Parts: sequence; C-alpha cells; structure tokens
Amino acid sequence: LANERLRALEDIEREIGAILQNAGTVILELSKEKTNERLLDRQAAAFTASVQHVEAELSAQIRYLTQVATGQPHEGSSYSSRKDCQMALKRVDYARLKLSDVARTCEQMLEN
Amino acid sequence: SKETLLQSYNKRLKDDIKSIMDNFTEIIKTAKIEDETQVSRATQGEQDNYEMHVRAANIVRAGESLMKLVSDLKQFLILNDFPSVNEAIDQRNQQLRTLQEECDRKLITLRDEISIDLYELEEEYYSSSS
Amino acid sequence: INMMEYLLQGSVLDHSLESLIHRLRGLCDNMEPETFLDHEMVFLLKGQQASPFVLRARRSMDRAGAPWHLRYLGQPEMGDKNRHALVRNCVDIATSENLTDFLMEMGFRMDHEFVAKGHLFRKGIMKIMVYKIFRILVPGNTDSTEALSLSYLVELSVVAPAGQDMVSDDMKNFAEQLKPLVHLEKIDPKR
Repeated sequence: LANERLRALEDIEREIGAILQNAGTVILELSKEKTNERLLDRQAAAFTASVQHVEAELSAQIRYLTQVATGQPHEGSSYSSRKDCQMALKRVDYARLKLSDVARTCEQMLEN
Repeated sequence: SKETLLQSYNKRLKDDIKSIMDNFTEIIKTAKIEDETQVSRATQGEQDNYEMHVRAANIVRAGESLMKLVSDLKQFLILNDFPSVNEAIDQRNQQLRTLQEECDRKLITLRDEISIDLYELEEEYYSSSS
Repeated sequence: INMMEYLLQGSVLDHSLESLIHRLRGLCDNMEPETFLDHEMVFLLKGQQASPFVLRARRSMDRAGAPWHLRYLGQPEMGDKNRHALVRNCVDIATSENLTDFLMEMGFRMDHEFVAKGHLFRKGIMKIMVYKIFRILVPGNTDSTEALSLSYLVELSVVAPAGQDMVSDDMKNFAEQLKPLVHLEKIDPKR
C-alpha cells in the first residue's frame, strides 16, 4: 500500500541522480586530461542503467494501473461507527458534569 | 473513459524518453571535432554553443516533465485504488468500535457503584425522627 | 400474478478471485458478505408426456432455523423483447422440514445432489453470487465431497414481474463494469 508511494519517491531520487551523473560525464569530456577512461565508462554505465530502470518502473506501474482501473466512484464509507463513538463520548461527558455537581453539594454540606 | 488517459500517460512517457535519448545522441553527434571547410569558424562555434545550450535546456525540461508525470501517477493511484481504500476502512471501523466498548464499560461500572451508595443513603435517611 | 427471472452467467479462475472480490466490494452496496453454504437436490417426475417435470429443493447447512425452499423453472422464452439475458418463468415456495417425504409420496424421484459454497452480494435489485460446486458420492453422507473443477462460477440475477422493460440494459451495464475480469453472456441450457 504505502510501498507504492515509497517506490515512486525513490524513482524521483533516481531521476535527479541521472541528471547529476550526466552532468558529471560532460564535465569529464571537456577537460584536456580525461585520464579516468575506465571511470568514464563507469559514468556512461551509470547513465545507461539509470535511464533503463527508471523507464522500467514507470512502464510496470502503468500496466498495474491498467489492471486496477474501473471508472466508478467506489461508494463505501465509514460514517456510522464514527457517529456511534461520538455519541458515547458525549454520554460520558454528561456523566462527568452531574458528578461534579453532586460533589460540590456534598462538599458544602460537610463543612459547617 | 480510462483507457485513453492511461494510453496518454504511456505516450507521454515514451515521447519524453526518446526525446532525451535523441537529444543526448545529437549532442554526441556534434561532439566530433574535425577540420573546417567554408563554414566561417566563429559563426558555427557560436551557434553550436547556442545549440548545446538550448539542448541542455531541453534536457532540463524533460526532467521536469518526468517529475510532473510522477506526480500525476501518484494522484491517480490513491484516488481509484480499491484495495488501498478497503484497508483504511477496516482499520478505522475497528478502532472506533474499541473506543465505544471502553466507554460503555466505564458507564456501567459507574452506575453500579452509584446505585449501591444510593441504596445506603435512602435507608439511612428514611429512618430518622427529624 | 406471475414473475420472471433474468439471468447472466460466467466463470472465473480461482487464482485471481481476490481481485474480483475487492472489485465487487467496491461496486456493490455497503454491506458485509454472507458466505453461504447450501445442500441441493433435484427431483424428477416421469409421466406420460415426453418432458418430465423437474423441481429443485435447497437446504441451509450453516444457519439453523431456516425453512426449506422449493423452486420450479420453466422453459426459456424465444420472444424478442429482451435479447441479452435468460428470461424464464420461476415459482418459489418456502416449505417446512418434511419436504422430501411428501415429494416422494407424490411420485417424484431424486436424480442427483451437489453442495455449493460461496459469497453473495446485492446491488439495487440485482443479486451477485459467486460459488464453487462440489460433488456428493455415497449419497447418505454429506462429508464425502470433492471439488469439481478449478474455477468458481459467477451469477447475476434479477427477479421481477412480467413486463418491466429497461432491466436487461442495466444488467448489461453492470456486466460491462466487470469486463476485464469476467465475461458474462447469455447462454442456453442446451450444451
């Protein structure tokens, strides 16, 4: 349930990661001393793997929505139990008020 | 309907993916350094700087479009997800019933205690000569 | 007066039943499921005419204090008023707990038995019922049961007086609400 939200925000992270690493590659391929060519291959692989797994996740999510969509408003709800609980709370409050009143009249009789 | 919206989402995703990939491939297309001929060096240098600038702008726009698509998907799933909705419904109900039961128990015990004392008070009062 | 029954039927594989149940909970009225469990018998009376008389008798094994139920269903109508569901003439009776003896003494003979187990839903005047059929052998006992197939059966039913147009249309709309999962059609009882 919440896993869906978590994966979506992780995908947000990977989006900005792909932009960052692409900027890094194009930092490297302007400097005269582009020595870390193994690590240039590393950053190219980062570009590659990032783009594919992002597109993979979104395509899978669209398929999942294509199996769960029906176009109706879903008319369940939870109102009755909430009314019942509110009733019970105000019943207890009534009780607390009457108890305090009795308390004060006994309090004033005990004191002469 | 719902098929049109989902196929529109698919179209947007594939369009943006091919757009960013094509843009990077064209960036590497102009990236070959060669010898010039009848091209007036400074002119194409300036306009290729211009082209890579506008293409980086296109890359940023592509990232922003992906962010918008992610937000729209997040809105869509929560609103029409039958399974997710049911779980919330079955938990809210259970919590509310537990609270109701506790309140009822407290009231019943209070009533019994007050009755006992109430019984004692009447007996004590009703048997005095005043 | 006389009543009529409109019917639509389908089936679903049992490894995807949870999604169908969730969808039906989301579409039907705000009422919890029932999970019925019933025994069923079929009686046949063979007279002079070619077509024998047939009656169905049900009993509830789950709730004690429920009367027996008879049912008689006639031949489907070939009239071209409603063409998207099975339309039949039905008579249903609630009966006391000595039905088998009286039916046997009239002249009926039992033919076969089965046990059905499933869930029930209501939407307006529409009845959804999704159940699995068992098999009874050694007819004296009701605990010798084996499953018949690998799928559950789904029924959409509406019972109403004669006439009463624009009902099959609403049944069609409700069936199309479930199209990606179950495909419901009018099907004749013959093969």
